[PDB]
Amino acid sequence: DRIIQESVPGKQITLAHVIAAPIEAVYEALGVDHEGAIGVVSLTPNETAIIAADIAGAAANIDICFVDRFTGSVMFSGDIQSVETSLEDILEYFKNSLGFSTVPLTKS
Amino acid sequence: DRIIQESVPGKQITLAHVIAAPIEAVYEALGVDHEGAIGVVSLTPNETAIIAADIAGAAANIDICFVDRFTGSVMFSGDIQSVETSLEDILEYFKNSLGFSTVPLTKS
Amino acid sequence: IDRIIQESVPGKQITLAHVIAAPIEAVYEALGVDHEGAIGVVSLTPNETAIIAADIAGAAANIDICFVDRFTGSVMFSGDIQSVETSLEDILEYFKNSLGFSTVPLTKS
Amino acid sequence: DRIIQESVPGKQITLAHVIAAPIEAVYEALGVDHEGAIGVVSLTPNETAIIAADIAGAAANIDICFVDRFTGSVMFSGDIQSVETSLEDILEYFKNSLGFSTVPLTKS
Amino acid sequence: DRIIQESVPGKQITLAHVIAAPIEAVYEALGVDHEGAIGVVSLTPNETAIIAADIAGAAANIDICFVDRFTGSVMFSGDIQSVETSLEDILEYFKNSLGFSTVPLTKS
Amino acid sequence: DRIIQESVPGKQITLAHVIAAPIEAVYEALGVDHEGAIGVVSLTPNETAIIAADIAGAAANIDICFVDRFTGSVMFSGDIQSVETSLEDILEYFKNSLGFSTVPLTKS
Repeated sequence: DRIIQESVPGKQITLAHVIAAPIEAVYEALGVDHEGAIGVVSLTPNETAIIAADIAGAAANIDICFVDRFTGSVMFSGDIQSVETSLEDILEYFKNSLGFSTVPLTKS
Repeated sequence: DRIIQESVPGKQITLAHVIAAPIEAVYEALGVDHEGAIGVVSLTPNETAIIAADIAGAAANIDICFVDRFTGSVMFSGDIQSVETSLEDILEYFKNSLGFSTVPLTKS
Repeated sequence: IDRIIQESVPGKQITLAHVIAAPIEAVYEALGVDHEGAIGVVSLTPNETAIIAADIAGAAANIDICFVDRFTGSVMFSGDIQSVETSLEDILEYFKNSLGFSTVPLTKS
Repeated sequence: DRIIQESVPGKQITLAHVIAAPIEAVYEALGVDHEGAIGVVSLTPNETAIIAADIAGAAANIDICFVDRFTGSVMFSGDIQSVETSLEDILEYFKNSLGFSTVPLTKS
Repeated sequence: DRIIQESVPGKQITLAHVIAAPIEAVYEALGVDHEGAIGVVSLTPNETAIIAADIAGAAANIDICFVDRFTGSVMFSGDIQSVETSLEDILEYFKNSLGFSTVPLTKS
Repeated sequence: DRIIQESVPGKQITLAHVIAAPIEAVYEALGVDHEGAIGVVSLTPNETAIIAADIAGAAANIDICFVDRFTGSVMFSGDIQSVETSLEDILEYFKNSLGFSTVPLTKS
């Protein structure tokens, strides 16, 4: 029961989430402004975080908190509709123009 | 015996635990006040730690010790019923609204 | 040479439950601990369970936690060989019976 | 089911992308000159980033932003056709002379 | 072709090697004394590096260069027969008393 | 669709490459002397980087740029024939004396 597996990254968005009103401990632990909804994206390969941050900014009026190409994460802040618009555009671009597996937009 | 594996993160909570009465060494090696129960959460993708910390704080009177989006871990302190309430709300949101695989609430 | 998507999540297991009855001086210096006593070494997955295992180990005889590493899923402790074995036995018993984790036997060196 | 998996890296380019006109927060978050298109490459094994950066520079007159052998990533800037030429040459060399699995050139 | 895989570390020694007479660049890159043979061990789980360093010291007259519990590596120096003795004792203990998969002693 | 995978490192050289004449941006991003060909090696387990650096130096007149036992990478510089000789000797030793899976010598 031993097998060689050549490990490469898959192509998927695992999380596309909006936190409508984060608690103060979340703004503090994130080092961000204590206002606005939070957009959280999880992507593979990790390098696609730069593409998703570009789409998020181009889609709506948002403030990029971080573009992490080392963990494949993107965080941004703004009004709840601006944050949803960026998440929607990220999911639409990665599914329709990149052929990535995508999850639905989740809200909390 | 050789296969290419496209690696992506799964969606699951692997640990939702309460340590009812931690030992002074555990309080010390964590940089916390030497009183109250400890809530420990393990999540995948690692980005979901921010969501779980938000739900924990909104559910009950907790003190977030850390929100680690790099390791997908959350740790908080409070009374044993407050800590259990936050763990219960984390598990019920991730199962019912996110479709994540969840473990039961464990106590030590 | 086919291709398969693998959703990676951590498994639930203790991979090492070990006691070193009398470590050599170089082991104590690399660790940076008191130059006396047996060494308890635990390897756990998920890595967050290191805090739980430290608690349960500390819930038994004269233990000195050398480190609780939630980043690597490791726990180290120094005490008398029977105190160290007791801690290791309790960790294995709790994780198997109350957590449903796969466990290895207590090993001695 | 329980199986031993000998983990070795696979041989593939997972992302060969051009961001035609990045937003100012992308230039800022990258620490690069606020001008030109952005080329983004994801490779496995991570060591092949040095080979791809050498081919990118030899192919067109780009400006290498980073060659990351720790993450297997390459980022470069230049005119959109120079960036597309470098990406095309990287894909061509890796497929035809290295036997690596390659993705198509993507644009955003 | 999509599967959830619960990842845990396997139990094995992947390398038990002696470099009889290393070149000066190898002593330089390792930050070690420019004298003696080099013993190199690769182990999984990474925590077993402390066990293997204990056996290596107890088995023969060696000078531990590093005990890396973060990478699962052990490096030691000494006369070629002392280094071989330590490697042999590490392999014998891990196979017979731990049930780990082992490789043979290799020399260069 | 859930399987436990015991992860251990495989034994293979994934890249044995010579860049005959790197561009100045490559010498720069590497922090090396602006002269000579570049030898690039990718190995698993990561500890075998020390063995490969020793063989490279013993085989031909090369200057080790880095021996990375954390990433399993080796980089060296010298004349194109010295660099090819060292790559050939690493591939020969790892296949014939270690039983590692090897790739061919690639040139760019």
